[PDB]
Amino acid sequence: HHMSYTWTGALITPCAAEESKLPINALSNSLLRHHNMVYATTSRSAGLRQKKVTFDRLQVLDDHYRDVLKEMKAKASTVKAKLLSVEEACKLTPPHSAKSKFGYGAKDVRNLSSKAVNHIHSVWKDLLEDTVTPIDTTIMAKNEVFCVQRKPARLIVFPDLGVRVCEKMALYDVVSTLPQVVMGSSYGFQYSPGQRVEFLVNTWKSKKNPMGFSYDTRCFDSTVTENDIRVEESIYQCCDLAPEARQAIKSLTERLYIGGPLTNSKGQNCGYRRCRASGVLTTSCGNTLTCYLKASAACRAAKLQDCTMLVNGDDLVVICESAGTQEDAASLRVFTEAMTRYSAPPGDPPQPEYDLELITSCSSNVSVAHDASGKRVYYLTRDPTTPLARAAWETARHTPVNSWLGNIIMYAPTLWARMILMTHFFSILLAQEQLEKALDCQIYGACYSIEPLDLPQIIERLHGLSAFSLHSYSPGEINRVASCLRKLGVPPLRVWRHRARSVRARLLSQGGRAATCGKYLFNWAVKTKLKLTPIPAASRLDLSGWFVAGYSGGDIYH
Ligand SMILES: C[C@@H]1C[C@H](C)CN(C(=O)c2cc(Br)ccc2NC(=O)CCC(=O)O)C1
Ligand code: NI
Repeated sequence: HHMSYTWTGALITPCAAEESKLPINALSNSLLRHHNMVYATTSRSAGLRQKKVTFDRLQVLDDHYRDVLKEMKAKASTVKAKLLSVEEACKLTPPHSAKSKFGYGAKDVRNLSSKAVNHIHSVWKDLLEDTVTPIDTTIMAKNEVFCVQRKPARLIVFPDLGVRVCEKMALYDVVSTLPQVVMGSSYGFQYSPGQRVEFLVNTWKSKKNPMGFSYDTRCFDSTVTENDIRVEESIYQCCDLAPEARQAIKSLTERLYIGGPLTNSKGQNCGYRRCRASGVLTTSCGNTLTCYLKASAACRAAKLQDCTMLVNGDDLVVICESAGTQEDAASLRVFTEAMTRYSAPPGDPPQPEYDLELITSCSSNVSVAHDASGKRVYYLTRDPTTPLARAAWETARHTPVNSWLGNIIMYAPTLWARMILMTHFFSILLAQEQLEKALDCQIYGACYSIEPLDLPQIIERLHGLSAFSLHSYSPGEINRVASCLRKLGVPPLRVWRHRARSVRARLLSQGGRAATCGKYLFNWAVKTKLKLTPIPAASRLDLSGWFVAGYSGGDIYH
């Protein structure tokens, strides 16, 4: 058997006390009344996830697969990648990333303390000298917030801190550089949300009769086989690399990436992994390469015409030429059969779509609004259910990752981000005078320390000034927002408009950066608008590294 996991029977254990029910404070009801709709996942449901992720994988590899791989390797050979120093690798480590089993923490790593740096050096030497001994990993249940309809906790699998820094030294430059070179415009993590909409729309516009579909692989990490993971290393090895980097990548593949022993928080042996570790540097890059490889081959197998893929890890969308409605449904059944043969069967079956705004990829869809001139403007949005469940949790609880800040960055142009999220959280931050306190959030899986007072500069830079003037959202978009609010017990959009006028007035009264936030962020709320001009600070905003690559699970801080 080629099983994704084997289990001893030891439980997946928490390392802290876990909350499942929505924490409520005095601010909760101003956002959300249906508190019972909102939950966090815990280790109590881990067993249910273990049944989902444990299965036998079969893989039949044909000539389309090897043809695509050979083309990918040829592009990969043009990549020259650098070895990071220990010091460079250390500054990429999140301030609150899990501490070592070996007497030092993430703060120690970032300060380049001699004890951390000495141990990292010893893990590095061990990797160069030993290419066989499985590396230990911890298995944990993630605590994640959702609206009902309950999901079981996702699992996270990660090596010790010293190993994680070693992954960066060996491979940070590779996973940041290689996928765009190999996949070109198909690599999703190179785009901002607006660069993504322009690619999707331009691609849709370059087909006589466009057809698109998203493809949902059931448990993508568990579908990743030893072959798949060895193929990724052969792709990494195509790069021009230093001899120490080649040996470290070989060693990390053999000892960590291919599989290893699973240990709970209590130190007990839980089992063994033979699939993708969800918490290593190469998770995002490995997943994107494996998904693009299999999908590219599956496109050729199905005889899909003029195929453009967009791939973000395990998230896949294809836009192609329609050969007619019946040949489309048929070609999708063959694409799906090919994918299955390659060990990537679907969860939901793929559906062909003939309207761009109806395809969901990366939990997002294109939509249309109008700028300050009446022009039709395409922008990225999503169903706000999960953004709003998480915002409710963050209303009453301090969390490591402020999802609301990251959702405002990613979805600033949206009706729901501007009306609810900006209104709610600027109002909370005004009341606490915490406007200039930097908060952690994540974009494409990497962690960023961000001042909420810098939001005007940031939004202009990523989305343009039009994000501050959009209006006349589509009916379907308005109805999905309004309907989500009713479900969660959120006050309707008229209440938020009334609240934003208050919040705006309050911000301008602070002067300076707060006034800029009031001026730019809430101009949609007043009838007598202000003159919104390019912000000098935005020009100078150092936004390098932001949408280059994906590092979900990769333990990255910028
Ligand atoms: C769909 C919302 C319903 C709410 C009651 C009012 N309303 C807004 O205040 C609004 C919010 C943002 Br953010 C941007 C524009 C808004 N107003 C409009 O789109 C009004 C119609 C228009 O200008 O075409 C729109
Ligand atoms: Ni061939």
